[PDB]
Amino acid sequence: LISHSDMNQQLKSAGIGFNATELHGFLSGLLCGGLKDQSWLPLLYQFSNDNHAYPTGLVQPVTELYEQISQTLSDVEGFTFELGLTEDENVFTQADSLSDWANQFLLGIGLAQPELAKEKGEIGEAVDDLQDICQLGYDEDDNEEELAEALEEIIEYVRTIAMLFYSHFN
Amino acid sequence: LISHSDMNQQLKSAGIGFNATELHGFLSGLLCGGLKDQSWLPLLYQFSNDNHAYPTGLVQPVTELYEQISQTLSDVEGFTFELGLTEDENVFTQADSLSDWANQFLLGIGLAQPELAKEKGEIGEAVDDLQDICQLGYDEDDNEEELAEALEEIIEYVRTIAMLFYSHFN
Repeated sequence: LISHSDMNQQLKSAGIGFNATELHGFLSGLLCGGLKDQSWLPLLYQFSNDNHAYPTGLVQPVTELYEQISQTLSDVEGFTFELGLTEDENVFTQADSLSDWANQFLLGIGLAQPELAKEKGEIGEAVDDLQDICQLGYDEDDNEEELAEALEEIIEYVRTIAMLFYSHFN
Repeated sequence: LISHSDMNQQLKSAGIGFNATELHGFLSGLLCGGLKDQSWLPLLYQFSNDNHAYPTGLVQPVTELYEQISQTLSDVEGFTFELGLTEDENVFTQADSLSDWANQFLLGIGLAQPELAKEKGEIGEAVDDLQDICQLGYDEDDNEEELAEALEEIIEYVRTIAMLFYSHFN
């Protein structure tokens, strides 16, 4: 699998509407909502490229990423799924990235589960929590672990939500 | 059920080693680790009162709390379990309280599951995350939602962990 920076650059040079973090969230969202056929391709094209298919050479690593996401979620022995956020050290930039990831995960899972709004219990609470997370606002020049420590826990929670969803919907 | 402030005061006047938040965590920890008999009483007495039983009048509300915790975790329709933290508005004080809660939850669940250290996958990750949460350090005079927003998500994650544990161990 190509690196995050590598994917970011191939997507940008092809003029795709998603950066690598957004691609990771959208595809994880479709898989956690239980999508199992090849309809992820036309959905990806509709929502990230104005209905145009990706060029050859980009299609392959993107598809390898899809499969890697799918396999880790089918549980390569409990909890191997990773979010695929920015590698930027600025904690405020990691915050932004998690939010960025969350918007596309919510879009994907909602396309896969058109009646998600009806879910209650823990599934409904997680849906509400991800929606709050994509607008999680911070600031100041902190650059500290204060926000870092907190963020890492929120990240573990989002990984857990991704596992709970995949199980409920697969 | 008596209020949090009420329980805090009855525990303090009886010289008990736990405040109300700590009591809530310890009992939730024993129940999430699957304890099902009346051994929670001598364990509570050993770890919160130097092996002395609680006085009459305190024993009753404490036992009502135990039952309330047990019933909400058996899932009074998905996700009704609450942590029972401090009602103090200072976000830094809520942070401290969550940590306070987490130490006793970890003590309880570990007494109920003496081999918890061997768990891997998501259960092992949650155990590691709660252990990081009880030492979650913050500071400054922020008093903001910055930390508030983040804390609420961490709180939802701990509620979720409590549900995942109860299910794995009940």
